[PDB]
Amino acid sequence: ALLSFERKYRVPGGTLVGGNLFDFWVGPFYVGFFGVATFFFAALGIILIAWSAVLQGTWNPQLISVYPPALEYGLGGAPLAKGGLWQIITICATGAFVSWALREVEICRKLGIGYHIPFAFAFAILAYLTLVLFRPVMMGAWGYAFPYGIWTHLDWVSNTGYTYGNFHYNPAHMIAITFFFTNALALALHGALVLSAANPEKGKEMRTPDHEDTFFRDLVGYSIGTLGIHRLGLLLSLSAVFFSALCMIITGTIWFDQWVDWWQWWVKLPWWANIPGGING
Amino acid sequence: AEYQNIFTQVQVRGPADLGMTEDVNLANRSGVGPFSTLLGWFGNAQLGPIYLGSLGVLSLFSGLMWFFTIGIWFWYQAGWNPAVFLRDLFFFSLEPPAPEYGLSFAAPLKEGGLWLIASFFMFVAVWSWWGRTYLRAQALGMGKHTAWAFLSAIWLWMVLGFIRPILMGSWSEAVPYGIFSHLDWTNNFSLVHGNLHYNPFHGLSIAFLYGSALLFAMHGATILAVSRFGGERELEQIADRGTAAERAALFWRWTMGFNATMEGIHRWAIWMAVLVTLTGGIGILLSGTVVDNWYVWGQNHG
Amino acid sequence: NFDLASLAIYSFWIFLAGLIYYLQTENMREGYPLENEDGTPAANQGPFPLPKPKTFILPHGRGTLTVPGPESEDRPIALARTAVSEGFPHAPTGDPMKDGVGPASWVARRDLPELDGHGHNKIKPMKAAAGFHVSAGKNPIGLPVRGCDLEIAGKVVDIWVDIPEQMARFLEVELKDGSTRLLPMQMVKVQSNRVHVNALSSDLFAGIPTIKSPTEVTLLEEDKICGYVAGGLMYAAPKRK
Ligand code: BCL
Ligand code: BCL
Ligand code: BCL
Ligand code: BCL
Ligand SMILES: CC[C@H]1c2cc3[nH]c4c(c3C)C(=O)[C@H](C(=O)OC)c4c3nc(cc4[nH]c(cc(n2)[C@@H]1C)c(C(C)=O)c4C)[C@@H](C)[C@@H]3CCC(=O)OC/C=C(\C)CCC[C@H](C)CCC[C@H](C)CCCC(C)C
Ligand SMILES: CC[C@H]1c2cc3[nH]c4c(c3C)C(=O)[C@H](C(=O)OC)c4c3nc(cc4[nH]c(cc(n2)[C@@H]1C)c(C(C)=O)c4C)[C@@H](C)[C@@H]3CCC(=O)OC/C=C(\C)CCC[C@H](C)CCC[C@H](C)CCCC(C)C
Ligand SMILES: COC1=C(OC)C(=O)C(C/C=C(\C)CC/C=C(\C)CC/C=C(\C)CC/C=C(\C)CC/C=C(\C)CC/C=C(\C)CC/C=C(/C)CC/C=C(\C)CC/C=C(/C)CCC=C(C)C)=C(C)C1=O
Ligand SMILES: COC(C)(C)C(=O)C/C=C(\C)CC/C=C(\C)CC/C=C(\C)CCCC/C(C)=C/CC[C@H](C)CC/C=C(\C)CCC=C(C)C
Ligand SMILES: CCCCCCCC/C=C/CCCCCCCC(=O)OC[C@@H](O)COP(=O)(O)O
Ligand SMILES: CCCCCCCC/C=C/CCCCCCCC(=O)OC[C@@H](O)COP(=O)(O)O
Ligand SMILES: CCCCCCCC/C=C\CCCCCCCC(=O)OC[C@H](O)CO
Ligand SMILES: CCCCCCCCCCCC[N+](C)(C)[O-]
Ligand SMILES: CCCCCCCCCCCC[N+](C)(C)[O-]
Ligand SMILES: CCCCCCCCCCCC[N+](C)(C)[O-]
Ligand SMILES: [Fe+3]
Repeated sequence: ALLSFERKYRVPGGTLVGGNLFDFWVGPFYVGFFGVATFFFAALGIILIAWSAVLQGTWNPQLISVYPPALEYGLGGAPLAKGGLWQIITICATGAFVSWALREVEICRKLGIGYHIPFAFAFAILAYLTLVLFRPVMMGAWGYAFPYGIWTHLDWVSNTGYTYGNFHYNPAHMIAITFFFTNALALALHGALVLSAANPEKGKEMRTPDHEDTFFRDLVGYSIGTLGIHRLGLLLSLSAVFFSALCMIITGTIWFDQWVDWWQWWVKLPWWANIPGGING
Repeated sequence: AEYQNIFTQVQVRGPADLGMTEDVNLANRSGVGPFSTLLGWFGNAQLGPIYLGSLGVLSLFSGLMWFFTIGIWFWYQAGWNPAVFLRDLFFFSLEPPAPEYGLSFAAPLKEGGLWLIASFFMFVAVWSWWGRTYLRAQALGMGKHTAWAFLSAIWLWMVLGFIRPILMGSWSEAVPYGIFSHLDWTNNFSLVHGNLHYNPFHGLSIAFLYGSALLFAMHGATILAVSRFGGERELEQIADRGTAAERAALFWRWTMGFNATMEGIHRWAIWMAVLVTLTGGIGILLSGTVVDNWYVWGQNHG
Repeated sequence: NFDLASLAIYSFWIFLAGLIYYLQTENMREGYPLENEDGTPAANQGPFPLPKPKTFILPHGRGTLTVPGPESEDRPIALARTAVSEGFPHAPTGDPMKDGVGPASWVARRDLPELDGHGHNKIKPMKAAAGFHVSAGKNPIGLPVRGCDLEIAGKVVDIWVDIPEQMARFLEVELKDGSTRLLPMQMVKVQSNRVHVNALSSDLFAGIPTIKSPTEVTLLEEDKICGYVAGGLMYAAPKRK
């Protein structure tokens, strides 16, 4: 079944691999070579998680946890029950995620649109790879990666953070958080603004984009404009994820101490470190 | 390299846009400001005009008084030494009254009284700004979505500084005014309440915060991807669906099996973001009033 | 072992389910009900019902939009099914660029210009927009325009500007026969000595759909122009070297 306007877009072409061999849809879903690849990677990964659950002895999705190898395995392979399943599942996840991005690219090409969406998605993939690949490799062990379980991966976040004291003091983490908060602020404002113009007050014609500009100028003295706000949402969200990756790739690789110490610099500058009074005196 | 419409290639400039009048009291609207070529590489170059008005002036005044009450406290914590002031700027903290003072307003000025005074000014500044977000929409005949979404943020701030301290019986429970101190407050809060990772409203709040970055990356990239068909002119695309809106929908229908409309994606957007602080405020309000230890509570409820 | 926090979290999840239901139905105000590939109504519409109609009163005397409402493409669609079963591509029966199908598609939008909040045309050639000028970056006016075949299709003679957003939206390009066409700004690369257009080879510029008035462009025309140019990425790819 199709949307009423969809048939005219369902033309052959745009594939990157395989010609017309996979150039078709299953219901709404486009397939393509990378749809087949996604299916293979995801199905195998899910099968292996099921295997791990069987080994673990539970069907409870709140208890299933696939752990990486013990640190002592370093960067080597580990037996299936002792981290090897985690290793193969991580390969399948990476393959599924990259195949998803390349399937989006084929979809972009069939539709004649820009490639911004799979490019943006690649930032999420890179943040994932920072935590399961780049950082564990630099640190010398797969066992520094997070486990695949609904609650155990949160415990990994907590244990990793508190290895460095209050992780709030990581300055790249601070920047990342500021982008996440600002992004959610901008998303709320953007959604509200468009809706407040399309759904004006009762008894009123639909507003125009000039009303949106005027509203934001009246309110704060500046309107970034309709093109600008979509650029800005993309920038804020991607920057949040970039600084997330940054704040972890440096932790345990070039920073080993309590993150609060990083700030001890500005305090202990020689021309004011010894001045009595204040907090640090 | 194919052009990507992240930065403008050719800026153009014309007469300042004075805006819509509708029912705006033009007596309270400033003149136009200068144009910024720097800003024009990424968005609009025009600065101003801005609306003043009684609520805005009240909000600005109370907001500066809040900022200055903290600032004078910092100058006193620094012994009025400008170098100690810059050095420890992030370490100073205007703290609420100690627990012995309860909800009393008789805490000495240096032992919590100044915190109450600052909070009074902050309370007046935020709520008059809220009235401003409502009245600026009303004066232009627009819906009230911005005011309603802002109330969600206000809700978390009210819970943290006002509602939860009252229910817990002391101002000592509130957040201090300092850069590092309010981070320490946040870490301590989770430790005291048995790990906020196990507060299901905190887990929801994170899902919506991550989901807000997910959705704005999706939506911002989608609109840029269809800006070659005029896609960012969303209101006229709602009024009169064009190939931009059709291609944007079909990208997502072909990718994940369902899709939005030009109007409806902004309902997804506003709810994704608003739910961050709606769930977050519920989760904080329950902490210590109802649930002392989220991890233990969670073990007995699942 | 069922306190206020328990009641609250179960209540929130019920609320969230109702919210997702509401949001999904709101996002069915265009394109639904679903169709079979022959255009008749599909038997399977899924578990979410069609939203009940809402109305927008459009400004400037432009009328009233009711959605959902009876949908029609309002244009002939030169494609043919390639398979009896569902799910396969539909192949262009003619020239997909000229016929506006595939990534060359356009929608039958209103054949009137978009207007600003004051009821004036939103987009205007700079030569008719008092005081508008290039304020930063390379001014493209006078530059040759090159296609993906590395050959010159014309020269830029004006910039069409979105007045309220102060934004360049189209380049007006004069062709060898002295007529002009509009090129979307998002589909050109302004360089120091040329404007380059990846999407079209030089021989496809005259096929860009023309505008009926020299100082305004209708929403219908913009859709035809922008669809045609983007369609070149697929359909002029034999000439991209
Ligand atoms: C949510 C749980 C915690 C909390 C946890 C964190 C954590 C964890 C982090 C922050 C971070 C920040 N928080 Mg905090 N924060 C809380 C509540 C608040 C409140 C409030 C009214 O309740 C305020 C004003 C702030 C303010 C701030 C900023 C200092 C900073 C970036 C915020 C941001 O992105 O805003 C989005 C908004 C905008 C972009 C609009 C502009 C906002 C302006 C700039 C805020 C100014 C605040 C204050 C007046 C600044 C004084 C600076 C100089 C000392 C003069 N927090 C609660 C108590 N907050 C990050 C940081 O960098 O900390 C150092 C960080 O890592
Ligand atoms: C006690 C714990 C510590 C702490 C320790 C850590 C640690 C440790 C880390 C963070 C990281 C983060 N922290 Mg911190 N953090 C603390 C307190 C906070 C506070 C706060 C208000 O106090 C905030 C707001 C944050 C904020 C953040 C972000 C900046 C960042 C997480 C987002 C991210 O990386 O996305 C990146 C996004 C992803 C990884 C998602 C990738 C998704 C993939 C590509 C696709 C999945 C598809 C899926 C399988 C499909 C399923 C099926 C379909 C749905 C049908 N922290 C405290 C002090 N924080 C993390 C970080 O930066 O990681 C890079 C991190 O590792
Ligand atoms: C990003 C930095 C940290 C991290 C820190 C945290 C913290 C802290 C919290 C979560 C929370 C969650 N995280 Mg985590 N998490 C990380 C990495 C991941 C990855 C990944 C492959 O990289 C995935 C799939 C998840 C998935 C999840 C969900 C179980 C939950 C809600 C996320 C959400 O809505 O996001 C936004 C995305 C969407 C709204 C889209 C839909 C996403 C759905 C919900 C994904 C389902 C995943 C599925 C259950 C497991 C695999 C799929 C099957 C095997 C096919 N996290 C890393 C290690 N995550 C929260 C929670 O409640 O945990 C119990 C929480 O409090
Ligand atoms: C060690 C720290 C603890 C912890 C302690 C807390 C505490 C405590 C809280 C949070 C809260 C939050 N945490 Mg936690 N958190 C931890 C781990 C995490 C991790 C992680 C990767 O592990 C993540 C991603 C998060 C993420 C989050 C967010 C989802 C949520 C805050 C939402 C928001 O927008 O607030 C920011 C938005 C606001 C504060 C609203 C501000 C509105 C006001 C009106 C603004 C006034 C501006 C003022 C006048 C200045 C104006 C300046 C002008 C610009 C000029 N936390 C660990 C386990 N977290 C909050 C929450 O909701 O919890 C349920 C909270 O209170
Ligand atoms: C970079 C900015 C943000 C971003 C952007 C973004 N994400 C995206 C996109 C974009 C632009 C997409 O196009 C794509 C999409 O299609 O969205 C609908 C996607 C997407 N982001 C998703 C999730 C997601 N994004 C996240 C975050 C972010 N996405 C960033 C904040 C998060 C978190 C935790 O914050 C999550 C959970 C999906 C909905 C989707 C990608 C779907 C996909 O890859 O599908 C193919 C794979 C499968 C169907 C299943 C694979 C199964 C594996 C083989 C096994 C499981 C392995 C896994 C590691 C276990 C994890 C256990 C957890 C308990 C930890
Ligand atoms: C839905 C949840 C998200 C959200 C939404 C949201 N916030 C909002 C809104 C919405 C919908 C608004 O409508 C409102 C707004 O107007 O945004 C533009 C607001 C807003 N959210 C703000 C901040 C904010 N929101 C945050 C969070 C979030 N907001 C969530 C993530 C955060 C954090 C901690 O993450 C912050 C800090 C403001 C930008 C604005 C509310 C404005 C307000 O209440 O102002 C009162 C104060 C003043 C008018 C003046 C204060 C003075 C300053 C402290 C500075 C002094 C300046 C100078 C250095 C001079 C000193 C000398 C002088 C004499 C010159
Ligand atoms: C203006 O414009 C805009 C629009 O429009 C006008 C829009 O819309 C949108 C889009 C945004 C929305 C519609 C808003 C809502 C979006 C969110 C809240 C973001 C979060 C979204 C989700 C959580 C949905 C995620 C859904 C996914 C990833 C789809 C895949 C899920 C399934 C198929 C079912 C569950 C999956 C299971 C059980 C495990 C996975 C199974 C596999 C083995 C792999 C599946 C592989 C595929 C689907 C790809 C291949 C396809 C097929 C069929 C392969 C089979 C082929 C063979 C022959 C082998 C935006 C941004 C926009 O700005
Ligand atoms: C050059 O120096 C001068 C003097 C000029 C300065 O001005 C320097 C200024 C500074 C150095 C400013 C420094 C300021 C900060 C560091 C501020 C940082 C603030 C935060 C991090 C805020 C964290 C969260 C605060 C919260 C949650 C506040 C909640 C407020 C309450 C909801 C309000 C409750 C109201 C009360 C208790 C009063 C009761 C009154 C009624 C009317 C009911
Ligand atoms: C006890 C715990 C419950 C929470 C306590 C109160 C918290 C305050 C939060 C308010 C609700 C969150 C914002 C609502 C969603 C965003 C707005 C929206 O989409 O609806 C508004 C819409 O109609 C338009 O308004 P009108 O123009 O007036 O019709
Ligand atoms: C599968 C179904 C499960 C149902 C479970 C029971 C229902 C629980 C309740 C949850 C539903 C909450 C939905 C909130 C929608 C609020 C919409 C709104 O605010 O008004 C309607 C809106 O357009 C008008 O806003 P505008 O047009 O933007 O002015
Ligand atoms: C007197 C001059 C003082 C100038 C001080 C400027 C203060 C910062 C304001 C805006 C930043 C960007 C706001 C981003 C949120 C925008 C919400 C939105 O959708 O805007 C769309 C666009 O503006 C129309 O359609
Ligand atoms: C403009 C001031 C607003 C007053 C509201 C806040 C009251 C706090 C009073 C502080 C207590 C001081 N004193 C003298 C009782 O010790
Ligand atoms: C549109 C106007 C306001 C919308 C209502 C948003 C509040 C709904 C909150 C759900 C309540 C769940 N809980 C935990 C409080 O029980
Ligand atoms: C958890 C957030 C994601 C919400 C998922 C909403 C799913 C709606 C799927 C609608 C199906 C549309 N269809 C194919 C019937 O046309
Ligand atoms: Fe938008």
